[PDB]
Amino acid sequence: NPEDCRQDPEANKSPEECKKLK
Repeated sequence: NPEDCRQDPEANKSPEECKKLK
């Protein structure tokens, strides 16, 4: 979820989470 990745600074900070979160 791109919008969810860019939603949470904590998540976006870690590529693995933006990989995890589609």
